[PDB]
Amino acid sequence: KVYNDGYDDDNYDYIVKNGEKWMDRYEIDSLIGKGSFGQVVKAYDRVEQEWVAIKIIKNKKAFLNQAQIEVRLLELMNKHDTEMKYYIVHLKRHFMFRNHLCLVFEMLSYNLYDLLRNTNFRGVSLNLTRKFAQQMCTALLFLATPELSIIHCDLKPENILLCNPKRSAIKIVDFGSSCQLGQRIYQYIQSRFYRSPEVLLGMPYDLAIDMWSLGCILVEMHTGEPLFSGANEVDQMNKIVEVLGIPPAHILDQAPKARKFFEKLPDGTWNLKKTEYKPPGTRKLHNILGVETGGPGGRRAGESGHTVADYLKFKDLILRMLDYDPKTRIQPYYALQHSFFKK
Ligand SMILES: CC(=O)Nc1nc2cc(O)ccc2s1
Repeated sequence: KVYNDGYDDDNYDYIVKNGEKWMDRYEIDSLIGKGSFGQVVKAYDRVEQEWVAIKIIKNKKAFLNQAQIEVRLLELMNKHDTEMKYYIVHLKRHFMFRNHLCLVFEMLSYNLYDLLRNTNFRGVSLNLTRKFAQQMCTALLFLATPELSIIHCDLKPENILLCNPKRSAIKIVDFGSSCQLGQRIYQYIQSRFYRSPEVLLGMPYDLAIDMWSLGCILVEMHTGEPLFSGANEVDQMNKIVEVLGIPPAHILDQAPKARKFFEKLPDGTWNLKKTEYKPPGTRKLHNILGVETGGPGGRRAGESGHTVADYLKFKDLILRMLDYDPKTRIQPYYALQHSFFKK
């Protein structure tokens, strides 16, 4: 057939042609990303004389209305004066072109998933991990701004991008999967490896779910492997319990999805209902991180800024980000005051 006068494919995406001239302004170079939303292209702005990333949304009502929500969250974000907003990807402008909504961003570099691939999944250093952590904590402090109160809701290595390949600066991308605070509309949220216990349990949730994901992300950036690599939801909770033990009963008594993972015994205590896992809380983060044995797999033995003390600081901060209780889970402001970041 012919879709959108031949500009679209049979899947509502714009057929990207390299070297195409848009509105006597944008020079399309090449595609750098893809997803259900549509496509992301690298291109040169002839007016501002700089490279830009252009997120071309699918020519369809559903994907259009989601991108419009993202536009309004990004435009609501750049109303604020603070310098913390530049840990979020900056939307420069947006427009309709051949029936696709196009969001124009600053051009960023590789994502943190690409970075882990570059290490052959052995992780980067604790020194670089700390700079990613301090920057993400500030990013989350900014999202916690009362007038924003934005839950990114899908934080993962893929959605954190380096500004530049020769620097440690990072920005968060993709606020099309946001679940902004308030009335609970969504329950199946967050990508599984980084999905919080309150989400797994079917419980109310808030901005604390992004801090959980960050805890997970940060350990992964130093080990090189995902911390809780569940193939399904049951396996995900089981991998969480391996490291952190059985979740507190006060939470499980309130959890609608309690019985998907756990069973309440005659004595009133909760247990794993069986379905190959280490016993509750015996896969220690102290040992996953290699606190006293020279880091993950001993690969950081003798590296500067990888002393036992440095590792205990990191461990502690991470354990505070993986508190089972979303109420006492460490908040952005206090995370930034942790001795892991203290000069
Ligand atoms: C799904 C999604 O929004 N992906 C995005 N990828 C990039 C890459 C950039 O360099 C700048 C902005 C964005 S947004």
